[PDB]
Amino acid sequence: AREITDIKQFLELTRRADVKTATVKINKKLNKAGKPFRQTKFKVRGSSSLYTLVINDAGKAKKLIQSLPPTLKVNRL
Amino acid sequence: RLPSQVVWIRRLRVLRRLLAKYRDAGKIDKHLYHVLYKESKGNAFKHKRALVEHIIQAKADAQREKALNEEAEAR
Amino acid sequence: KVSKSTKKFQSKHLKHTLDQRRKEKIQKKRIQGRRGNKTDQEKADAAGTREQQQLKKS
Amino acid sequence: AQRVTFRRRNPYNTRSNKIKVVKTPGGILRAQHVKKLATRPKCGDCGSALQGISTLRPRQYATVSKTHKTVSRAYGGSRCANCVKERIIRAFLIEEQKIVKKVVKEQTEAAK
RNA sequence: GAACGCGCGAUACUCUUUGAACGCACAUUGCGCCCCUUGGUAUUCCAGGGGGCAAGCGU
RNA sequence: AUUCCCACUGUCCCUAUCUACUAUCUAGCGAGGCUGUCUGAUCAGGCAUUGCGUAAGCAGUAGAGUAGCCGUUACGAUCUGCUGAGA
RNA sequence: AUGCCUGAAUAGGGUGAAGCCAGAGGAAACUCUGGUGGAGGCUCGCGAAUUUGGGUAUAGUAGCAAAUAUUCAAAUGAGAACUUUGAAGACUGAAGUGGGGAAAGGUUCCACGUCAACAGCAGUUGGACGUGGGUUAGUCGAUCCUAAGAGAUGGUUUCAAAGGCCUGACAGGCCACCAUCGAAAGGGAAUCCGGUUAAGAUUCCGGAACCUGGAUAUGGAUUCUUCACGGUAACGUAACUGAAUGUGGAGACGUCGGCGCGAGCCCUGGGAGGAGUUAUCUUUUCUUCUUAACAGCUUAUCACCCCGGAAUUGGUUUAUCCGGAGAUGGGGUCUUAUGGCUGGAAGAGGCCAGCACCUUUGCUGGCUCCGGUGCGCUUGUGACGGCCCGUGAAAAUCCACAGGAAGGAAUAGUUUUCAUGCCAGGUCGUACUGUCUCCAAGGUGAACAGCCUCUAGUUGAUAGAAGAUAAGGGAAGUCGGUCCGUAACUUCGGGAUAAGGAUUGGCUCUAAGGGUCGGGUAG
Ligand SMILES: [Zn+2]
Repeated sequence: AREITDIKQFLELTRRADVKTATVKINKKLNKAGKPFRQTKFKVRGSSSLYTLVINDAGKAKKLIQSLPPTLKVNRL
Repeated sequence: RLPSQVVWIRRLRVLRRLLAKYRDAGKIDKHLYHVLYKESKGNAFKHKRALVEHIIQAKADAQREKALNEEAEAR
Repeated sequence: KVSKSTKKFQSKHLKHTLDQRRKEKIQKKRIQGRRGNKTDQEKADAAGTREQQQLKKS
Repeated sequence: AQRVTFRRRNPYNTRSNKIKVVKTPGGILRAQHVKKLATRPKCGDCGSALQGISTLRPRQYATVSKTHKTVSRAYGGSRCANCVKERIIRAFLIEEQKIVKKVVKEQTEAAK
């Protein structure tokens, strides 16, 4: 499995011809400041690997979710 | 309980570490450090207090030997 | 705490090791008093050099 | 306090099969066979480990680039730096001595 | 002669694996090479089938 | 290896008792105390091939000592009384 | 008797050899004292002996087949001391009565039905009988390679015509050397976790990933048009052509000792759950709080490089070794073994609580967190030191280096050890048991030992009934008889500066000791 920090790379991954499904996973976890927050993992598998994008920002995750292709199947959790 | 080798190793390591710390701090010069290193390798000092006391007594005796000779001759 | 190697050796090899040690001790004790058991260096020392041998022959 | 054993056919304590113990995500202790460690490549003149060259198994070298198994200097990947320097100096001095010997010979049969 | 199968051999109440036994090995159903042909995207790949492999300082 | 001295002993005078095991028949077949350790601790018990006479509990202002102040919390072995008791 | 090849093992306790360090005696040599160090024909539990697997040479009588402990209730069944469930008692006690393997066995594995025979009583039980079910691999082995040795060809490469390759609008040229067999413990490309059956698992299912071979496409580089740069250097890189020929590395290699580091186990604190005990005391005893292969970033002792030039000799290990053949010191390069963070991954696994049903009867909600410790056991690893000795088996396999053959440009030049993308992986073993072998908790012991228990296994073995002590003498016999009372001490760091309950202020000289600003009366 691979991790990617690039949002547009993830979007390019989800835009290819051989894309099956994308998984959106939510984790309720605390940061070093002690205040808990919501972390979102976007997972899509390419040719031979599973690429994961981890976002600790809620607004960015919402924008990325709204920017996903409308013909792409998305697994919630 | 603790065998002889382990106690000796800990004692020698702490003695060498203290000697290096003193030499770096400027309290002990190169030559006194070398002499004290050789002495501590030879079981001359049994703990840190003995090393410190030997250092200070050596400093006092170095201060005093120069006048020792005339001090004894006058009497 | 006993080590694994000690347990294995004591379970496997202790008896024959002790027996061989006993046999070696017995043989050494038996041949200690016998006459005719010397090392090669001792035999050479008793033989002497060549010049010592012409000295002895004379 | 959970006891583990070999996971393969070999039941003997041979150098080929060696076991480590790891705790799996299932919460249990399990055995894992460890491969033989790799050996650093050695210089062909003095036998010291080559600097800047990756340490891999013999067949793992075919799957990496040339920059991971070579040095940009001459004989890089075969001989270390000091050996190459010695080779250069020795070759130059040998050639110079050859020149000197040839000049001396030309002088010595120039008499007749 | 033997092994495995349904007197017989996958056409089994044509002739499997062998055996003097023959491509090489063999206490293994292990390893090859050559020619034709067929199929799966196919000039390269993969597989199936058929048939084989015990010159001269002379005149 | 042998001989004398002291001490001990069922070797003996001189045997006796207990435990375990064995032997026999039947159905079938068939030639109070102590050491170590464990029940969380007391109490009460188990094991270690018998392992080798004052109960439990409570009280005292008496009590080695642990723990509060410069007359005084608390814990407390041991001792005393209920107790020739308890079994 | 002597061997050879490839593996396993060569342990523990005690003692304390060279060498080294600090002292005292002596003009040296040396000799004592303390420490260190960890060696051996050292000890402890002509001759004999000298661990081990695979391969390979020269009368219903004797009696009960002997492995201890059984008891109560219920179920099945014609029939129960022996079958099953529950309760009690007891045992193995990690060097097991526990879980696996090689060889060997061959269905003994699982289910259903049965007791004619067998399991030396019985039996409703079975390693029995009858009928069925069961063993799934690109990644684990064999298959490949060679070892001692065996063995074709004409005894093991020998007076053998013993074979492949290259060049060129049939001739020429290059090279030497022998088949094959021999290891499921040697060498070797690559897979992990979770779940799943009556019986199958690194093989099946889900997820995740690697290895080898092949054809190809795209991006990038190959910067004027033609095989790229940087740093004094060690060396760094997204690439960055390389024939014959000649070399180098990995594979690939004795044994032992202490020291350092990582991981698993053990020990342990807080907290979040569940369980036990509670006449009295006990913030108490037990158990859950886990993170795989693989992948990205980062992280090194050693070694090496540059500056520099050292005696008033310094550095330095537990172990006295190193330096003008370049130390101390200052600054750098490298191997990624191994830690850390992250993806895999919480969605898994675990511990709880609640709500549904004469039924596959599964739904929902929480917590799965933060630390400490070591003469501890297991294992891997690094730099050393000691001793033996052929510089310590071979081969398959992969990589690199010298060398300079050849090739490369105007409507897609050459290369593709950089990146991404496509396809495939056959045959045999796999159920079960098991002379050689693997794993291995805690407490007491406070002297290997023995004793007790946790996890896990047992209750198997025909059943019922009925050595110790001793008064007196003392060989007269027989051949012989660790725990209560003292005192001094005592561990790690940081500190400099004469102390550390007092009234703190503390020497001379010698680089710096936060910045800045500010001086009168009169003409
Ligand atoms: Zn070199």
